[PDB]
Amino acid sequence: LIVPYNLPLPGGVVPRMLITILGTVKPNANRIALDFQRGNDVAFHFNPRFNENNRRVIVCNTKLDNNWGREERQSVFPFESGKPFKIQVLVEPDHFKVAVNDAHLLQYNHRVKKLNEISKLGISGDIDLTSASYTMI
Ligand SMILES: OC[C@H]1O[C@@H](S[C@@H]2O[C@H](CO)[C@H](O)[C@H](n3cc(-c4cccc(F)c4)nn3)[C@H]2O)[C@H](O)[C@@H](n2cc(-c3cccc(F)c3)nn2)[C@H]1O
Ligand SMILES: [Cl-]
Repeated sequence: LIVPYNLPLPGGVVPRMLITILGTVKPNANRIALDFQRGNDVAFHFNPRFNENNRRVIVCNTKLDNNWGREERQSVFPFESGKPFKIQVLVEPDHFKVAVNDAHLLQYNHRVKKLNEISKLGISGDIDLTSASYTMI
């Protein structure tokens, strides 16, 4: 698939929706981003950074009216340059639950509460994208 990739989420997200993204991190990758969008707002930005001041960190945030909010940072970093990955995002009633390569990684509490209006997922960054799909569990 071509990156950046936009995956429509028809009728928005709902609890029990599972989104699965398969791809490979490019060699010498700098960043990856998943952006769950509510119009111009970003309800959930998931942003692995491979070199922020020589550290590897995952930054999560929300953008409202073009302003970023308080960052939530995770030091556990399961991505590896050059290697294949699987990201699974499970929508639960009160948070997005993210697993990478079948291991739980983090939860992100819903800041944008109109879940039905979060109707696009943007996938960008330094990856080769193999598949992006959803199902109900
Ligand atoms: O919040 C999420 C956003 O972050 C800013 S960078 C942000 O800039 C701020 C200044 O305005 C702060 O410096 C902030 N910061 C650092 C620290 C800190 C704390 C401790 C140590 C340490 F070093 C650093 N605390 N706060 C930065 O994270 C990115 O541009 C933005 N973004 C990313 C992308 C994007 C576009 C395309 C692909 C892609 F993967 C991402 N498109 N917009 C998005 O990811
Ligand atoms: Cl809202």
